[PDB]
Amino acid sequence: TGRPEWIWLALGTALMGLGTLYFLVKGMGVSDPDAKKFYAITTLVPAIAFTMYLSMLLGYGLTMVPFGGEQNPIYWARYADWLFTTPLLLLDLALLVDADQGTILALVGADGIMIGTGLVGALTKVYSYRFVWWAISTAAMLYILYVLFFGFTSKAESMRPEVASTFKVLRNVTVVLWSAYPVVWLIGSEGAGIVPLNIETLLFMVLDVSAKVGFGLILLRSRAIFGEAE
Amino acid sequence: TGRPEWIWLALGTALMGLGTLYFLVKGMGVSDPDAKKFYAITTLVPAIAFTMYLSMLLGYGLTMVPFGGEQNPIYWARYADWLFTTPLLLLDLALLVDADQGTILALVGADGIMIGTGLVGALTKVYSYRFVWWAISTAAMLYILYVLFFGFTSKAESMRPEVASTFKVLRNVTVVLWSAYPVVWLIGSEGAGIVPLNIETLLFMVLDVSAKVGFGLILLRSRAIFGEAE
Amino acid sequence: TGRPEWIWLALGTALMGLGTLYFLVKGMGVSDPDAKKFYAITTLVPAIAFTMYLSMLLGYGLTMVPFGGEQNPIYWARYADWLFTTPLLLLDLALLVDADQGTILALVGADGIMIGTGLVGALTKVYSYRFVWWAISTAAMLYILYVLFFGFTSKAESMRPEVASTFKVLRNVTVVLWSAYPVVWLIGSEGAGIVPLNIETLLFMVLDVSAKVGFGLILLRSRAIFGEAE
Ligand SMILES: CC(C)CCC[C@@H](C)CCC[C@@H](C)CCC[C@@H](C)CCO[C@@H](CO)COCC[C@@H](C)CCC[C@H](C)CCC[C@@H](C)CCCC(C)C
Ligand SMILES: CC(C)CCC[C@@H](C)CCC[C@@H](C)CCC[C@@H](C)CCO[C@@H](CO)COCC[C@@H](C)CCC[C@H](C)CCC[C@@H](C)CCCC(C)C
Ligand SMILES: CC(C)CCC[C@@H](C)CCC[C@@H](C)CCC[C@@H](C)CCO[C@@H](CO)COCC[C@@H](C)CCC[C@H](C)CCC[C@@H](C)CCCC(C)C
Ligand SMILES: CC(C)CCC[C@@H](C)CCC[C@H](C)CCC[C@@H](C)CCO[C@@H](CO)COCC[C@H](C)CCC[C@@H](C)CCC[C@@H](C)CCCC(C)C
Ligand SMILES: CC(C)CCC[C@@H](C)CCC[C@H](C)CCC[C@@H](C)CCO[C@@H](CO)COCC[C@H](C)CCC[C@@H](C)CCC[C@@H](C)CCCC(C)C
Ligand SMILES: CC(C)CCC[C@@H](C)CCC[C@H](C)CCC[C@@H](C)CCO[C@@H](CO)COCC[C@H](C)CCC[C@@H](C)CCC[C@@H](C)CCCC(C)C
Ligand SMILES: *C/C=C(C)/C=C/C=C(C)/C=C/C1=C(C)CCCC1(C)C
Ligand SMILES: *C/C=C(C)/C=C/C=C(C)/C=C/C1=C(C)CCCC1(C)C
Ligand SMILES: *C/C=C(C)/C=C/C=C(C)/C=C/C1=C(C)CCCC1(C)C
Repeated sequence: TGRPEWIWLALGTALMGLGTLYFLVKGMGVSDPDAKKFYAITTLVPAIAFTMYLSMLLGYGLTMVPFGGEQNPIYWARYADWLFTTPLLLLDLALLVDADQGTILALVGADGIMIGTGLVGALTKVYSYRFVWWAISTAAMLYILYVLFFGFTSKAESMRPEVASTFKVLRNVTVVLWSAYPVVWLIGSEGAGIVPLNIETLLFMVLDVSAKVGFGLILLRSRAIFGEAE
Repeated sequence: TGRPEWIWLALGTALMGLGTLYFLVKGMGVSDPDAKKFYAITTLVPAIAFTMYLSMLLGYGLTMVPFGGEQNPIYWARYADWLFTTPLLLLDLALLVDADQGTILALVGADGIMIGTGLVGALTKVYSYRFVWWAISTAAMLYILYVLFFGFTSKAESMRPEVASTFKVLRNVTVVLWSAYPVVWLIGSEGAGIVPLNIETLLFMVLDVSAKVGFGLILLRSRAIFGEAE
Repeated sequence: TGRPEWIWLALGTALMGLGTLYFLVKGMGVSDPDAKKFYAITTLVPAIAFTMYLSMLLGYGLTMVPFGGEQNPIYWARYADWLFTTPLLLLDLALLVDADQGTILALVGADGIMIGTGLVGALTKVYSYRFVWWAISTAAMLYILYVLFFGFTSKAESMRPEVASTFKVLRNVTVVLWSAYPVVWLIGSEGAGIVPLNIETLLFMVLDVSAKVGFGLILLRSRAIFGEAE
């Protein structure tokens, strides 16, 4: 309770934990192989986030980085979360549209570059260089957003309407929520330091629960996750 | 030789190295694609363990963690081993039964959570919180054990008898040996400290060689690893 | 500019960045799923290397390792690069020949052992033991080279001539360039220290740009990356 942001770390831990349990229960019983892949992906995402929220809450996932002459509290565990959960979210989208394997590779690899350069920026001790990593990471994010909108152009032919509809909704959820993360980091504790860590943590908690549990609720309620069967 | 547990680290290095060489030789010549996947998986497992045993033996894979007011010797290299070798062992089981891809994802991701939360527990400086990570990791292990027993329920129909027989044996080997690891950690150097590090290292060496080389000997001697062919 | 090797780190950053941009543009428009996988793999390789070259240039990817009684500058970011880019290069080769999945596993796992034991050697504080890790890593490299020459022996039957021709060329490029890396490390800053870090950095920059951008130019100009189509 000693860090003011504890309350949002606690709330994020609880909501990710409850979302995980909900999705775990919800997928109990499903047999359809296509649906099993979406439940597995979609349940792992908040499970991983639960563990990394808890590590921040307990202090394990926090480190001090000197930059600006100051000792700056940097929650590194966010990058260990996102390293796994953001490619998993992209895989859910990619599987929905039956993406080609080359496209999945491009997406997962650009996402790794996005998170790994964000982690390097988050831990860089020369203040000005932190924003160079932010820019490179943002370029990788823009590439991902580009592929999500313009990289499935051969798939439209042979896409079930309900898959098309659930994919468009989740793609729009993804583009809006993910695009807010570079802005929060830029103005927050890792970047310019104009928004305090307390509020930054709240913002990422709202984004994360929305991008993982809210995304997952929309996907897992959809018929698009089942193969078409008589 | 300065740490009493060196002898078990040396013995573990040698047995993993010899098991690797044996499996490498044994799979020389196999053409069958199914069998090649099992030899590859099963040979990599003790090869990786050989390197991490050697890193503990040479001291690289040891760190001191303050907790309990004391400086506690924690062999972190075990988690770098298990991060790769325990999903590989699960993949051998999963391939045997032709598991659905969603099930393999669930298994590999729960296993990553199990090892990563065990690593966080192993390095946590607040003593009481180490057991919170142990509990979460144990929950993930129990999920894996649950899936190995109740998650292949559509596969029984179309399973060759020899695959069914080798899978049941290896599944039983896996459930018994893996379940001992949380107990050893709980009573050993990472947990309550009731069993000294010397004996703990012996116990994990016996478990590891059994779970990797003993498992691999049973699998690789089986006809279940070959596709059925005239 | 304070470290004499900065100029090769700068040149390597620029050439990897320009190679990435070139391959990104070059693959704009390709529809063929086979070709998309090769463009994705082959574009990610210099993109990742660009980020790790930049991290060395900016100092983030450098650490000091005590060994020999001295504080030795070790660029660890090379291992974070190679951890991802060397399996990706192997995947390009493997996909060219339609390798069996067991063979791809063997290659990617031996490559992980090669890079992870090279990283352990690079950070080991007992000088003599650094060469033990070098030897183990070299054994893994020799295994990979062995598989590239003798592990596709069932694939020769059903291999298009242009795939066979591009694969032989890239395989020869790979064996020659990769084999130089253990020699550079052995005589350079990480090993015996007979070649200064400045020259070592130049050597790895020439190898890396050749093994990534030069390799990629040969592959991506080939018809072998397209499925055979009327
Ligand atoms: C899915 C859910 C039930 C998760 C609920 C949210 C939760 C994890 C975080 C909320 C913290 C909350 C209790 C706030 C008040 C603090 C308080 C207790 C007293 C203050 O008092 C103080 C004074 O400084 C702090 O106490 C010590 C530390 C604790 C407060 C933190 C404990 C860790 C957690 C509560 C989480 C435990 C994880 C488990 C789910 C493990 C089981 C795994 C498995 C079976 C799948
Ligand atoms: C597959 C096998 C042959 C492995 C055999 C077991 C072994 C790796 C560990 C046993 C240690 C043992 C010799 C005990 C006595 C110590 C002693 C030498 C003297 C004591 O004297 C002392 C005094 O404190 C310590 O010596 C210095 C360190 C060494 C003892 C340790 C050296 C490392 C290893 C012996 C392993 C080397 C790895 C290789 C396989 C590399 C090749 C890779 C490739 C070709 C695939
Ligand atoms: C693809 C290319 C355009 C890459 C070009 C090469 C380059 C990255 C490295 C060359 C350094 C060079 C300018 C040498 C002179 C130094 C100098 C400026 C003055 C010396 O003056 C000094 C005194 O000590 C140092 O300056 C401070 C640091 C900088 C010199 C380094 C800045 C980082 C880089 C220049 C790279 C930026 C990365 C971007 C591509 C981000 C955008 C991502 C996205 C849109 C895809
Ligand atoms: C968020 C992101 C930036 C992260 C992206 C990925 C990331 C984790 C990068 C990792 C690269 C690298 C380790 C960097 C080190 C930095 C540093 C300063 C020191 C680190 O930290 C230290 C300091 O004490 C220890 O590291 C050395 C040991 C290793 C970390 C573990 C060794 C592993 C092996 C030798 C075993 C072989 C593994 C394989 C077989 C894997 C293949 C799987 C297969 C079987 C299919
Ligand atoms: C046992 C477990 C807990 C481990 C589970 C996974 C694990 C390794 C978690 C890693 C997350 C994270 C790095 C945590 C950092 C903690 C910390 C305090 C600081 C670390 O350690 C430090 C301290 O000096 C350095 O880290 C920063 C640099 C990075 C480690 C490496 C950067 C990688 C990239 C920028 C390149 C892009 C990579 C991708 C392209 C990968 C995608 C593959 C593709 C091409 C298909
Ligand atoms: C170049 C090579 C040697 C590297 C090869 C791989 C490598 C990165 C090895 C990593 C092992 C290990 C982390 C070693 C730690 C060393 C040390 C001294 C301390 C480190 O560094 C520290 C010091 O502060 C922090 O580490 C602990 C936290 C973790 C690093 C991150 C935890 C991750 C999780 C708990 C979440 C679960 C992840 C999974 C779900 C992944 C599965 C994917 C799925 C969903 C499909
Ligand atoms: C589950 C959490 C999700 C969906 C997180 C998304 C994170 C991002 C899109 C992060 C992007 C970043 C940048 C583009 C620039 C650097 C800072 C980051 C890593 C916050
Ligand atoms: C090759 C080595 C094998 C099979 C290792 C298995 C390791 C485990 C099943 C570890 C489990 C753990 C817990 C469930 C709780 C926390 C402590 C661990 C990581 C030892
Ligand atoms: C893109 C960069 C490439 C192709 C790098 C290749 C790196 C190697 C083949 C590294 C090999 C090493 C050894 C065999 C011994 C230990 C030192 C290393 C890691 C340099």
